[PDB]
Parts: sequence; C-alpha cells; structure tokens
Amino acid sequence: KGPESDIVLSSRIRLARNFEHIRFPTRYSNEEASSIIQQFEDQFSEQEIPGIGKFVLIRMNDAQPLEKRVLVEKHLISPNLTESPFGGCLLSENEEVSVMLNEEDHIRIQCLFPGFQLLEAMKAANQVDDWIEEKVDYAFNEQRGYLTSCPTNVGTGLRASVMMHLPALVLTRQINRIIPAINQLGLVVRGGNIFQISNQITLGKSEQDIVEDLNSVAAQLIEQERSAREA
Amino acid sequence: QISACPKCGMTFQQFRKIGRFGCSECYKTFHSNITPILRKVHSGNTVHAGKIPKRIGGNLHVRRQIDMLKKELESLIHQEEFENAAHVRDQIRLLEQSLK
Ligand SMILES: [Zn+2]
Repeated sequence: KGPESDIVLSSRIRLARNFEHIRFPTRYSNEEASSIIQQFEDQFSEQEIPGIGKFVLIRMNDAQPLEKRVLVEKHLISPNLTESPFGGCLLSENEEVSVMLNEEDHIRIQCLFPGFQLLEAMKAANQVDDWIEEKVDYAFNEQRGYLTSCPTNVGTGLRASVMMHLPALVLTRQINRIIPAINQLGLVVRGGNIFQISNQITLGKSEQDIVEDLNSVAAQLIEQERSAREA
Repeated sequence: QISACPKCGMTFQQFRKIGRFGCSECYKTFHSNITPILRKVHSGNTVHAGKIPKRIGGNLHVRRQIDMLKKELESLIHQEEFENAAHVRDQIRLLEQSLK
C-alpha cells in the first residue's frame, strides 16, 4: 500500500520531547517516570484526535512478553523499552501513529506511513505534537529549541526517515556513487537491497526544510530506480 | 566557571563521560560549553531555526516584551525621563500579572 509501494517501503517521522519541569530519563526518579505515564493514561489514553483516530495506552508493565515482541517488530517501541518498568506506548487504532514514553526522552512521537508520504506524516506528527503540547509543558528554549537527552537530537528534535527498496540501483553499480552523494547532501544512509535515508542534523534548519530536502532526494532516487528497472 | 546543575545535579565532567543531559537546566548550566558541541554535530549550526510550541510560545513572547521593556526602563533611568520610567515600571507589572 501507499504511493510508490513498489519502491518506498515506508516514511517515518519522529519527534523527541521532554517535560520541562521533570528530570530527563537520565536522572529522573521512578515516581517521576510513573507520573508521566499516568498523566498520559489520564489525559490521552481514551481520546480521539479527529482524522488520526483513537489512541489507547499500552503500559509495558501490563504487557505480555510476546505482545512486546509484536510491538518491537511493528516498530512501535524500541527494545530498551521492553524491560523499562514505566515505559509505555500510546498507540492509534490504525497503529500508524504512536507515542513512545520514558525511553531516551520522555516522549517520542512517531508517524509511520506506508508509501512515500513524508509530508502527510509531518502534518500528522505536528498534530500529535500540538495535541500533547496543549496539556504538557514542553522542555523548550527559544534559542536552542526543543531540549532532548542526546545533543544529536536537540533543536527540531525531528528525525525523518525514508525506507527504499532499490534493487536495480544496486545491480547497475550506481549505488556506489550515490551513498557518497547522499552524505555530502546532509543525509545519512544505512542498510540485501534495502536502504534507509534520514536527516543528519536537527539544529539550524526548519522541520519544513528537513522534510523538504529528504523528500527531494528520495524523489530523485525513486525516478532513478524506476529508470533502471525500465532498462 | 565549573558548576553543577541545580536540578539534575550533573556536573560538566559527568556530562563528558555520559554524553546525555540531566534535565532542562543542564542546557542552562553548560550553555557556554555546549555551543562548541552543537557547532560540531550540526555542521556549524547552533540556533534553532524551527518551531515554537503553541501554548507556551506566547508566554515566551511576553517574557521577551518584559525584557525589552526592562531595558527601556534602564536607559530612561540613566536618562532622567522619570515620568516615563514610571510608565515602564507599570507596563512590566502588567505583563507579569498576565502570566499569573
Ligand atoms: Zn539541567
């Protein structure tokens, strides 16, 4: 499903956020960790945002182990959070929009869509962002931006990813020239024919500029893989 | 100098080892030291050109007004237009009462 289902496997948007007045997961107490996940149960767990759907909180404490396996596989949570006591996943019925809680940051919003639809995913994630912001005091600073545990995330707190299947570009030996070009363009690639492309930096650019550039480059890859298949 | 975070507790040398911040206020406490770090991670960039949250964004604009106004007061006091410094004193009170 999704635009370019043949080529792009998915489009991912991730927004890291922390409570202003609560210690980051590096030093916060268990009571602090518990309050965040209760504040999410109370104010978000049975709530609809229109167009995105109903969210339902999964407390990891209450979650069966194989349930956590499926959440890991489906990419709704990360492996560290399976053993996290107060970790949680606030998930839409659609399972496309999720809000991971008490992992590296207090909050990590995720939009994972099928096609090549970065912007739809940006738009959706900024909605969940503003929604949570209505009732949660974000750890923000007008000069440095959103404040996160790692400095690799500070600023926009946005990590944007596109997953692409490019068999023909591997076969044509083109792939060897393209990875060097991606890097010099402010993006990073990782891995038999599946590549994931994300933004390098999170400070000094706007979120529009981040998604814009990632989208532009992904678009040209889409046209190159299609041209290599026609060959 | 070399202080610790009044809330995290974390001191800069801890931050060097661990590589992860303690709380909001570690950015405040290590501001000077962080900037070379950000310059290096984000291709020389150091200032958020991004998004302002909705709710608290307006309260942060008010604190900007306040502080500009706090400076107009200071000139006016070094100058001697004191009828107008009376005005700014009360303008600042106004903007803080709106926060309350
Ligand atoms: Zn701090």
